Amino acid sequence: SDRVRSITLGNSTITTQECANVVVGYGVWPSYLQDNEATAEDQPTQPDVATCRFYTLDSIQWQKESDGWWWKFPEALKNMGLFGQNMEYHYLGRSGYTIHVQCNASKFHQGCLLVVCVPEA
Amino acid sequence: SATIVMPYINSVPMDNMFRHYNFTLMIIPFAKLEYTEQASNYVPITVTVAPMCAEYNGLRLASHQ
Amino acid sequence: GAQVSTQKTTIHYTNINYYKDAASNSANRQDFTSDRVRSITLGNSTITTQECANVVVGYGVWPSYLQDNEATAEDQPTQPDVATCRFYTLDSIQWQKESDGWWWKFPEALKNMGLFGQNMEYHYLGRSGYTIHVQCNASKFHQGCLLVVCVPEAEMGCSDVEREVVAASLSSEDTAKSFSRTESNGQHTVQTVVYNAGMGVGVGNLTIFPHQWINLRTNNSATIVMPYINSVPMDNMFRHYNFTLMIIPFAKLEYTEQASNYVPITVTVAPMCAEYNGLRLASHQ
Amino acid sequence: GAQVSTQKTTIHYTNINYYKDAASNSANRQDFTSDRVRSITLGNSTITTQECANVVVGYGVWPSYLQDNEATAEDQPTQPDVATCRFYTLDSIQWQKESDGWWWKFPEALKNMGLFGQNMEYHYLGRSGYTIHVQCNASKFHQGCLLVVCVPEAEMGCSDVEREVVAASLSSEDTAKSFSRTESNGQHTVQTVVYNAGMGVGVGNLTIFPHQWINLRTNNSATIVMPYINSVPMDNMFRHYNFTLMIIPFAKLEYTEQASNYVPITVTVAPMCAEYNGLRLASHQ
Amino acid sequence: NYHSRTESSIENFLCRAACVYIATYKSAGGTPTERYASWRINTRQMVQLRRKFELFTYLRFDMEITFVITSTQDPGTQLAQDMPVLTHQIMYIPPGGPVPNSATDFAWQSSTNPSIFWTEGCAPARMSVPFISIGNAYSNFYDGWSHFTQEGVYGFNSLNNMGHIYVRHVNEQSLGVSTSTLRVYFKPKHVRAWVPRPPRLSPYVKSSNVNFKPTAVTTERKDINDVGTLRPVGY
Amino acid sequence: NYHSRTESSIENFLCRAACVYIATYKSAGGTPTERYASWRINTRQMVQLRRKFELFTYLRFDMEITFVITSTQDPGTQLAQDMPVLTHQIMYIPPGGPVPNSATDFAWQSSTNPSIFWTEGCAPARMSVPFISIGNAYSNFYDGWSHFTQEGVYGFNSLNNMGHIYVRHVNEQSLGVSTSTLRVYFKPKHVRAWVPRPPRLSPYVKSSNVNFKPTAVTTERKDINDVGTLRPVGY
Amino acid sequence: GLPTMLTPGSNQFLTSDDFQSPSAMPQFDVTPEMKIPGEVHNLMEIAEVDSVVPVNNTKENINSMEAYRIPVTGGDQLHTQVFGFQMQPGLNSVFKRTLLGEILNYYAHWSGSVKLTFVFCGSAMATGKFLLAYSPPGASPPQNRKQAMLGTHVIWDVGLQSSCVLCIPWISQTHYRLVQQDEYTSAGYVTCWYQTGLIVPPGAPPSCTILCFASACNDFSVRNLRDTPFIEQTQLLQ
Amino acid sequence: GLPTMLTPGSNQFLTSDDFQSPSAMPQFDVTPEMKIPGEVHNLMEIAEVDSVVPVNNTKENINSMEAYRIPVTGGDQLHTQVFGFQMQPGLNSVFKRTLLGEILNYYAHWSGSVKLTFVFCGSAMATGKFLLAYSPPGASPPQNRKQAMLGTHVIWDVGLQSSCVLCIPWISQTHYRLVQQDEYTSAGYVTCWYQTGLIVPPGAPPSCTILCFASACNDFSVRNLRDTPFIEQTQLLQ
Ligand SMILES: CCCCCCCCCCCCC/C=C/[C@H](O)[C@H](N)CO
Ligand SMILES: CCCCCCCCCCCCC/C=C/[C@H](O)[C@H](N)CO
Repeated sequence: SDRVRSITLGNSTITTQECANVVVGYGVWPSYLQDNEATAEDQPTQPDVATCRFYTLDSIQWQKESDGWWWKFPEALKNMGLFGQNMEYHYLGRSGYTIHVQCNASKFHQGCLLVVCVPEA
Repeated sequence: SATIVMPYINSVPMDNMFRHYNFTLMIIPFAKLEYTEQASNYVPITVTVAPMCAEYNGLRLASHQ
Repeated sequence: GAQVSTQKTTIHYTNINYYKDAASNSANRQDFTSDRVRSITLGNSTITTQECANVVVGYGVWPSYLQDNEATAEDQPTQPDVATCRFYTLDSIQWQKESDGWWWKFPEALKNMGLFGQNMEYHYLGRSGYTIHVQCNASKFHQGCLLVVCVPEAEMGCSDVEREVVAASLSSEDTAKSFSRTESNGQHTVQTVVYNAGMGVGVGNLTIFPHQWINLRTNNSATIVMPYINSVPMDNMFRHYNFTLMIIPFAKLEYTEQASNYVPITVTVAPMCAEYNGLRLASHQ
Repeated sequence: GAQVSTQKTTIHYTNINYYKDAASNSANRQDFTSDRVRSITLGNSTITTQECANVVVGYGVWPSYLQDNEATAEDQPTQPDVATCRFYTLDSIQWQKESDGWWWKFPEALKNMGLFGQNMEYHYLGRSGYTIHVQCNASKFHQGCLLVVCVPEAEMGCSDVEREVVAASLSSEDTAKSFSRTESNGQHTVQTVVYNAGMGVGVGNLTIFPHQWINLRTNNSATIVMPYINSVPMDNMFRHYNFTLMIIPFAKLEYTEQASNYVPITVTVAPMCAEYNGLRLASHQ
Repeated sequence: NYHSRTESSIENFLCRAACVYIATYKSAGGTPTERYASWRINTRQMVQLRRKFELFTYLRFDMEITFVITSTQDPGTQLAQDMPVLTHQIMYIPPGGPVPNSATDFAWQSSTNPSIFWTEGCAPARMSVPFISIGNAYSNFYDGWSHFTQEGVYGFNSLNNMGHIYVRHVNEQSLGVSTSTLRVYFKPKHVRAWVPRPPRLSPYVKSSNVNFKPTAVTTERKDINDVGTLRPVGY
Repeated sequence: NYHSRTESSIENFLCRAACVYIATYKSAGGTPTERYASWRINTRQMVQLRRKFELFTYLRFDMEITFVITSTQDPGTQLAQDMPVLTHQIMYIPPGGPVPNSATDFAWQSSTNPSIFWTEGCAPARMSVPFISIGNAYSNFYDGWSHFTQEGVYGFNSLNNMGHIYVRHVNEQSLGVSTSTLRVYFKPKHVRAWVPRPPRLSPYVKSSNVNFKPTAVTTERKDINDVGTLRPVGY
Repeated sequence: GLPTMLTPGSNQFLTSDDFQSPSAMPQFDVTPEMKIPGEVHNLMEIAEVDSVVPVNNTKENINSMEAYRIPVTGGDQLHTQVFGFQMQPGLNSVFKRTLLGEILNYYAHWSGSVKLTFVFCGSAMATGKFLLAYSPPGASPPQNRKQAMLGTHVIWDVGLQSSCVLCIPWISQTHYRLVQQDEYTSAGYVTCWYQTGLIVPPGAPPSCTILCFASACNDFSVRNLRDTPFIEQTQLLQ
Repeated sequence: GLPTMLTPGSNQFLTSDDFQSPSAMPQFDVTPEMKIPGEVHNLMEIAEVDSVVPVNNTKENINSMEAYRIPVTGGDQLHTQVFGFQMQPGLNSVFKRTLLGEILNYYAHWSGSVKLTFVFCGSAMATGKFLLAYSPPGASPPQNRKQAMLGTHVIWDVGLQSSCVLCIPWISQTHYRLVQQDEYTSAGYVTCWYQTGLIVPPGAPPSCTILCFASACNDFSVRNLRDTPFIEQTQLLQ
């Protein structure tokens, strides 16, 4: 009925909002590591479809006296898809992330939330 | 909902993912959720991450575990 | 319309197509006339073959990618160029005097080695060309011969009639199945006689398939660059074997009393331009 | 004569017509490639729908007149543009929890309203397009859904086999016939089960006919601008029903304890460009 | 995206000859209704063609009618011993024409009617008929009565006025008795189809209206989230 | 060197019609499986064509199917005395279609199926079929299982999904009983052949896999240096 | 005269032919052409119109209307699977009497991308997120959300938008898959899992009903024609 | 209409014909073309690939693998004949199940030059010379080396090169010789004799094994087509 943007990455989409802002990291978009700043010896292939899907983790349950929750994402996707089947073999690794956290709302369910991706916590 | 497009932040350009955590999500409710008597009480929260432009180097026939 | 041509003996023939289908015309039936050695470095593991040795390039063609001109997939995730291209070495089979022969089944013989068994365990489709290199260390007093051949679609008959075959007996995990110089008596195993090569054909007639000889006089090793041969462009590697190696010694090895008697044979395959499609969060086993 | 063309795979076909009739040729089988709301003011009665709401324009076409290019009548008396174009409002059906569905038959459902039942009672022929607008007043705590559909030529089967139907049971005068969620046991009535929609088809497959949804979350009303669909250009309106509305709730309405329980549904049709022919001094009833 | 539709067209879905009627007529004296075989032209007799037509409300096509007339020998005594070939006559009757009461009637001359004589052992007889109706389209559904006072028949059985095909033998057969069966086939071409409509879920029970018994929507599976079988049917 | 090859081409080696099946079906009441005759479309039944196909791994061709349908008279009593010509009906069934249980069934209309009616005493019936498969080539050898967990059938019997040809009589035959035999012939044209492979030395034993008994390589001669005969067989 | 030779194929009655024939009504003019609206050209235009699919096709429910309404109860579940079905458009009970299936059942082979649009019929104040994932044939059906996340998926916010649509992609070994799909040429499972849990306020009813609409995307094709194994008859009905 | 006359040849079913026929699947598009490698054009390209010939085809040996290995014992012989066979590519036991023979057995007439390449599988240090001579039909088979020397021959030094090849020449009264060769249209005997005697040093095994590869030269042709008298059946195998 209404217009909503749909990020299609890999083969799994989402539907966020038309009016919602999307925070692009520390200003920069996630990009590859070019030959200008590489220190490796040989560079085997990186997949563009096999590890780009919107993997969904377990659903935490919000109650009244719920304190908070955290994750550690390079060691939180080790079982999902091939992202835990490429890094289990190769020595090095580099990936940017596109976290999308959602909770189904209603007009009589007041409350707030803060998400934050602290680096090197 | 909320969507953060985090970039790869590290000093070294490449490091192993099993002995290093690149960052950490923290979902902390600053204001507690207060419903009413005739309202739903099982509000869930999911996280739906997706690695963008994942690169790998140094193939070793290891199969870690 | 109103065509004129020639026939195989002026004399001509005027045939018209009276139908609106391309498969309703007649058959065509007419023609319109210290030392230098090369070192293959693929992935991060080299070999050393010979300067003088020929390398058989498959059925004429070099192994290449599957372009967008002949793709039927929906979305195409990445293919690695370093992670799965190394010269993986399999187990070393041991050549004796009365050794019959050995075979392999390569889409289900690399499932444990490297990431080639860690990409095809997840993705649905698969496509890879192979660069087999089989070697045995020679000496001047160790006469004997060898034949290698990469037969494609080597359907093998069962030992007992009106039976099927079992996957435990058709292929092995790390070992090469022997080729009994006699006849197997099994109820579910493979008919593994050596003078019929499993498929029932004459074992002298295995020379159509790309083949090379490892004659101990004038050759130390053999390298076959087999291309991906299949009707469908993409098929799963766990329920389909693309081809089959067959190492059958035509002349037995005859050493002398004061000579070595533990001559080994290794195979050192390497998948070239391995492509994958259909990532499903499966982790097969 | 002497035509050449292409076939679906140079290759061609030369077929000639040997007969003097257009229906004797072969089949062709070849292709040659406070807020703003809109207000419909029709006649002298307006509506207010929404700014954001879509309006389904029939089978693509807007309702228009019958020009002289496709008329088969003898003499053509006048058609009114103000007298029969008003948004006539029918009776208000009442939506409850276990309400099955409702239907109408519109050429014999406007016979009492205005002059539309005072022009077609005299003239022999008739032609009119319709501009149905069905509305129900919404609220944010009144979940439920609705489907409207203007099925054309909705031949309805009788309740008992080897019987016909009766005009008293097929249509009603001012009321909408219910759609029993079970099966009618009548000897002459209509087979009015709700999971077969009367015609015997699957009730999920009523979405070909111009349809709109009155989902209480994101829609307050629905407007279908149906065009005049008939084989013959002109036919009498008393022995022919042009189409049939069907309001079937797919999701039942579920309110709460302290909420309103008398949610109504009205239909507010309006004939567009109504033409008449064959004035006979009859005064039918 | 280079997988365009050719065999999904309105022609190739409807340019296939379906069997419409099965007649049976003998060739002996006595019971004169057994000598000939009449048929009012419906498409509603056989189901295999009826469901293809009842996807669209209106239609307009030219047709190709064909007949595979085969015959047997009836049991009993006084059989032929030897028998020449026996020819059949297929006569169309327009709406409002005189019909024959029996065989060897006065009205079997067919001066205006398009009769066709067919010999056994040949190709099946074939003819083309154009779009023949008073209306502009062959309406498959007529939600309306016959009379203006809302009585008479109801349904599609008011604009199906296409007359009858009356078939007979044209040999006397002095010795024996032998039946024959007529199988009419309709292959509509130049087809145009207006106002599509859903397929009939319920089975057909009549050739006069849209009577039906209230059937289920689909078949039943196990649960809401039943995925069928996870492994094959063995073990 | 002016002895080039024309009859060694891939066309003329494979553009010859070989017999593929031998059916037999009666025309009497009782035992309804004897009235019709079904056949799943293989090429692996007859050997004379099978060895020509199993020189190449993959193939791609258009075909010309022909049938020499001949019939006899069954012994016993109540024979015909006299008998008109009897016509046969050959119906193709696609993979996933409804098959007839017996003769005079409801499903013998064949609205979508490409049936063909043939009369005796004429030329044999003929049709052309294109390259019809889901794959890109008719694979003669499929070294692989059906299921991804390596169970089910093994061999070429997983991509041979070509449906069946079901043949029947279309005369009632009130008096007598008479069988008929169907002989299907395949003549592939526009043939392309990929990846050649050796001929089968062992004899064929099955039409499901490549089962075989271990046979000798060639026949035996006398010695290593046997030149056969030095003079003729006389003296 | 002309010395022709009768080839094989003479005096036959192949049904799917295209031959000329003499006319039985010669010089018969027709009624002139009229523009009835809705002149369909190809049959696949009926398979581009959405038709509700009976997702809750349980044994008791199929007879009733409540076979089209899929339950989405509100509470803390986070494991319950709202629905799952093999995406076989021809044989599967879910899609066979739907419009896409009925045209498809006529044609033997199917190639294209199906689109399922799941509307939410619920109170305006309700808000929730659901993950609908097409898992390709691979190995075993998804049984927990973590298994479903790997396969292609869309997160739908019920509150932000009703009617989220998933265009199930065409990933297949062969160009065409038979409508009567076998283990070979089969299609992957499709499943939907709770992401946050429906949050319905006190004033609205907790339960809600979600319905499924299935129509082929533009790139859909059929390859053969066959009898429909859905309708039958016994005698000449009179 | 056109007054044709049906010539003799009407209503027949000649098998090796080329006639048109109406299509049973009209307007049926195909799967697009793919480039599978190894697209053979003519059948004789299989008869240009070498296939080992069972030269030691003795009764006990044929069942065993040891029918392809021809013995070349080392010692002073100078009279022993390593092998001899009539060069009949179709009937001869030696060449009939070889690839050249199997394609040839399908075709009735054979014309061309056969090539036999004899590889030596032996210790690197071994050295010897062998005279392989094609004696044309003439009179009687060669029985001593002096008899063989007159006929066309090649002296092969085993030590200098393994794999010496003899292209047996085409010398014949007729352009084509029937595969089932009779005394007329027959072919000459081929034989191999020791020239110097194999000299194998103390460290290597005295015995060695020589194998024979047979493939037609470029100028080979076939003339007719016939049933293969090698494969048969009894009933419709099921
Ligand atoms: C060759 C002799 C027989 C000629 C028969 C006359 C032509 C056949 C009548 C054409 C049938 C028209 C198609 C269907 C007409 C009606 O609309 C349908 N029955 C609707 O019920
Ligand atoms: C005219 C009515 C009958 C029409 C029959 C349909 C066409 C016949 C099927 C074509 C057969 C294709 C050639 C062989 C297919 C498989 O690859 C082989 N059987 C391999 O076993």
